Amino acid sequence: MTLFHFGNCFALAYFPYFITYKCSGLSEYNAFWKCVQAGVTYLFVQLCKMLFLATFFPTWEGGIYDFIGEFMKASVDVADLIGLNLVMSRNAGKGEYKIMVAALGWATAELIMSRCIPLWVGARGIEFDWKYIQMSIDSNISLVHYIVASAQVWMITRYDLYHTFRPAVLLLMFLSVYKAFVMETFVHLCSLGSWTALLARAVVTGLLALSTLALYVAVVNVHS
Amino acid sequence: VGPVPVLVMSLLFIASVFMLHIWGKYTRS
Amino acid sequence: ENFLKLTHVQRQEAAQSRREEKKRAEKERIMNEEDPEKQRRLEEAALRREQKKLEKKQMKMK
Amino acid sequence: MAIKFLEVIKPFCVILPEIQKPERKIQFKEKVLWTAITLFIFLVCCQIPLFGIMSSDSADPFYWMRVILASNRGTLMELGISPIVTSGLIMQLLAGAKIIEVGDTPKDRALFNGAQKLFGMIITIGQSIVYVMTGMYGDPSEMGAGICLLITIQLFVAGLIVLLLDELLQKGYGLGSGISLFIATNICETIVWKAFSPTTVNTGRGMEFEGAIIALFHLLATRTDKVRALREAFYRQNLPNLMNLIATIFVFAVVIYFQGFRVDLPIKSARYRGQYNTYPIKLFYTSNIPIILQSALVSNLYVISQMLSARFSGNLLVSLLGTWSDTSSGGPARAYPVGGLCHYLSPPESFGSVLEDPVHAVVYIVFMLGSCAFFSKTWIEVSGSSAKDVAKQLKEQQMVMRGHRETSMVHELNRYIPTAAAFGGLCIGALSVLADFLGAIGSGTGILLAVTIIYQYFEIFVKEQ
Amino acid sequence: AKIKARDLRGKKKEELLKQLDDLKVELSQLRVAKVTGGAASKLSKIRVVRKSIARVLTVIN
Amino acid sequence: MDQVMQFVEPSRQFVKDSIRLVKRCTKPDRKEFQKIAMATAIGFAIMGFIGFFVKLIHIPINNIIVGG
Amino acid sequence: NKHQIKQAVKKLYDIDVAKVNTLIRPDGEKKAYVRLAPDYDALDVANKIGII
Repeated sequence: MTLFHFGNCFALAYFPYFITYKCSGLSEYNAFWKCVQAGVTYLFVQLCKMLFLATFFPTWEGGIYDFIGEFMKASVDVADLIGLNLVMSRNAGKGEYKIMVAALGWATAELIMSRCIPLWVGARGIEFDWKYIQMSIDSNISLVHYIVASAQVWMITRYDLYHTFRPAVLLLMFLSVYKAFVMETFVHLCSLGSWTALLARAVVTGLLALSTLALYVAVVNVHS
Repeated sequence: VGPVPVLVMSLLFIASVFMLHIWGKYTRS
Repeated sequence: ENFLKLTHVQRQEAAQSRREEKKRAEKERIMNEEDPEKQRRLEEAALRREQKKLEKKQMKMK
Repeated sequence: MAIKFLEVIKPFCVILPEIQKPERKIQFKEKVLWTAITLFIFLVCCQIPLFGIMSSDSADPFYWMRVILASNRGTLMELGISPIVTSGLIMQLLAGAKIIEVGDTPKDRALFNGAQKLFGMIITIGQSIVYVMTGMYGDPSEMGAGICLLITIQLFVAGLIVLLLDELLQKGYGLGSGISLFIATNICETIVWKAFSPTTVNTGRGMEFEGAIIALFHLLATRTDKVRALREAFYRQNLPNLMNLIATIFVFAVVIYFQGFRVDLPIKSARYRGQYNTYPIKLFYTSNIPIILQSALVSNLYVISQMLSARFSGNLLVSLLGTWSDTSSGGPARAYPVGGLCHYLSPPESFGSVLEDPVHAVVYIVFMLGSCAFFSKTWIEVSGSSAKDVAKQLKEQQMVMRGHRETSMVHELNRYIPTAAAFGGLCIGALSVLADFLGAIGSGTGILLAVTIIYQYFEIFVKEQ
Repeated sequence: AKIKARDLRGKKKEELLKQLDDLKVELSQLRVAKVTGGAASKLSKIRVVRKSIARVLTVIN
Repeated sequence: MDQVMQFVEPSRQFVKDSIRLVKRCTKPDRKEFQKIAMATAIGFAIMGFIGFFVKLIHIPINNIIVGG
Repeated sequence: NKHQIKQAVKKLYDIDVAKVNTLIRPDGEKKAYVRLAPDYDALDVANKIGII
C-alpha cells in the first residue's frame, strides 16, 4: 500500500510538469538542457538566499507567530525574481519560450529539492496522511505561480512596456512575491484547515494568473 | 617482476592481512 | 593466397617478437660493453638511430 | 679518489625487485585501466587497518602532514609516501650538490634509481621501527615483541607495494606518476569525505553529523530555528563548516585562475614554413615540487623532533628542535609543538592565533615563502629544466624561435625561466598561507597540490589523446 | 563588441574621433602581438578592428 | 648601509623582474578558464567519489574486523 | 622622415628621442633605429609595449 500511495503522489507531482513541457513545445526546441541550467540557477539563488538570511537576520525568540520573520522571508523571495530574470536574459528565444523555460526549470528544481525527499520518506511510511497529496497539488500550484512570476518579470523587463502598464506589472510582482507571506499570515489568523488553505492558495494563484495573462495579452496586442 | 605479479603480490598481501585479522579475532575469542 | 591471408596475423606477431629479441640482445650487448667510452658511443648511436626513426615516422605521418 | 657510491650499492641493487618495462607500447585505454587498478589497490591499502594495534586515543601530531603524505593513521598507509619522497629528495639533492657523481652510462643511471629505491626502503624500515618503538600504537612492552615485529613487517611490505605501484605507473604502464595520483586522490577523498560524511560524532550537546552538507540538511529539517541552525552550520567550532567549504571552493577557483597564467614564446619549425607553436612558460613553472620538497623536509623535521623529545627529555638541543604537548581542548587529541623551531614551522590554526602570536605567524610566512622560492630555484637546476636544457630539447625537436639562433633561445629562456620559477614559488607559498588562514577544508597545501596535479594529469591526458 | 554603423550616426565628431584614436591603438597593439607572437584569438581580431576603423571613417566621411 | 644595500638590491631586482613576468603573462581567457575549471572539477569529482565509496565500504568491514 | 618618426614615437610612446637612423631593407620596408635619450631606458620602454 505504501508504495502505491507514494507512486500516486509522485505521479501527481511529476506528470503535470511533463505535460506542460511537452504541450508548450519546449521539447521541440530541445530546451531540456536550458531547463537544467535554470534549475542550477535556482539552486545557486536558494543557497545565496539562505546565506543572506543567516548572515543578516537573527532568529526571534518570541513564541508568537513570527510576523517579522515571515515578512523578511518574503522580502528575500525577491532574489528568486532576480534569478528568473537572469535565466531569461541568459536564454535566447521568443518571450513565451523564455518564460516557459525559466518557469519550468525553476519549478522543477524547487520540486526536487523541497518535495521529493519528503514524498520519498514520508509517503512510504505506514501512516496515511493527506498532506503528501496536498503537497503534490501544491507543487502544481507552485508551477503555475512560477509561470506567472516569469511572465511578470519578462513584461517588466520589456523595453517597450508602456508606462501606464508598468505600475500594474510592479503591483502584480509585489503581490506575487508577498503571496506566500500573506497566505501564511491568513492561515494562521483564521486557523484554516489544510484543505481550505490549499484551496485558498489555488484561488489566489489562479487570480494572479488570470490578471497576468490579461495584462500580457494587452501588452502584446498594443504592439501588434 | 612483471606488472601482473606485482598486482598478485599486492592482492595476496591484502588477503594475508585480512586473514591475520580473522586469526587474531579467533585467538582472542 | 587465401591461406596466407588467414595466417597473416601470426606472421606479424612472429616478426614483432623477433625484433623484440634483437632489440633485447642489442641492449644486452651495450650493457655488457666494459669500456665506458665504447658504451657511450654505442648508446649515442642507438639513441640517434631511434631519433631518426621517430623523425621519419613523423614525416610519413605528416 | 672516491670509490663510487653506486658501485658500493650495486650488490644490494640485485636483491631489489624491479618492474620490467613494457616491450610494446601500451594502448591508451589499457594505460587508463592500469592506472585505475593501481589507484583502487592504493585506496584499499589506505583503508585497511594494521593488525594488532592497541586502541589508544593518543594525540595525532601529524594530522595536517598525513593529508599531504597520503597517509591514514592506523592503516597500511600510515607511512604513506613519506619514505619515497624523502629518498627522492635526498638522492636528487646529492646529485645536484655533486657529492655523488652519476655517470651518463645506463649502469650508473640504473644504479642511481636502485640506490634511490634502496634508500626509500631503508627509510621505510627505519620509520616503521621508529613508530613502533615510539609507542604510537601502544607501549611496546604491552604490545609484545611479536606484535611489534608483525606491524613493522606489515608497514615495510605496504611501503614496498606502494613503491612498486609508483614504479609501474612511471614506467609507462599507467598515466603520469603514481605518487602524484595518490596524493591527489587522498586530498580529493578527504575533502569529499568531510563534505558528505554520514558519520555521527557525539558532541556534548548532541549527536552531530560530521559531513557539513549532511549536518546542514539534518539541522535545517530538525530545528525550528532554521536561521539559527544554518548559522551554527556556517560557524561550527568543532566540525567542518559550510563557510570552510565555501572558502575551499573559492581557493580552488583562485588556484585554477593563477594556474592558467603563462608566457607564450613563439616557436617556428626551422625545417617547415608556416608552423606556429607557442612554448608556454607557466607561472608555476616548477609545479607542486617546491611544496612537496618543503613539506617533506618539514615532516622529517617534525618526526625527528618528536622522537628526540620522547627519548631525550630536557636536553637543550631537543627543546630547541621541538617540545610537544597534547592539547585535548574539547576535541580529538592533537599534539602541538609549544616550543622550538617546530612551533615556528607549524601553521597557526586561526586568525585569532595569528593575533595572539604575531611573531610566529610572520616567521611561518617568511619561512614558507623563502623555502618555496629556494626550492624552486634549486629544483630547476637539478631537474634539467633550466633554460639551457629546454633549448636543448627544442633543438632536438627541431623547433627554433623566429629570427633567433638556438644559442639565442637559451638567452631568451634564461630571462624568463628563473624569474618565473622564483615568482611562482613565492606566489604558491602566498596562496598556501592565504588558504590556511581561510581555513579551507583539506589544507591550503593540499588544495594547491590537488588542483595542480589534476591540471597536469588533464594536460597529459589531452596530449596523449 | 560588434561595432555596427547604425549606432555610430548619432554620435558627435569628437565622440567618433575618440573611438578612432582608440581603435588605432588597438591595432598598434595587435600588430605588436603579431610580431611578438600571440594567440590566434588576438591575431584574428586584426580583420575585425581594421574593419571597425573602416566603419568609423566611413560614417565620419 | 652597505650590507643593507647588498640585501636590498637583489630583492629590488627580483621585484622588477617579477613585475616584468606578470606584465608579459597572458591572463587566461574566460573560455580557457572555464574549460580548465570544468576539467579539474571532473577529475576532482571522480577521484573524490571513488575514495568516498571505498572508505564507506571499508568502514563496516573495519568495524567487524576491529570491532569485536 | 626621421623627423616624422621622432615626433611619432614622442606621441605614441611619450619618450624623448636621441637620434634616428633609417634604412630601406631589400624587402622594401624602412627599418628605423631610434636611440632614446640618456635617462630613458629602451629595455624598459620595450618591456612596456610588449617586445622583450
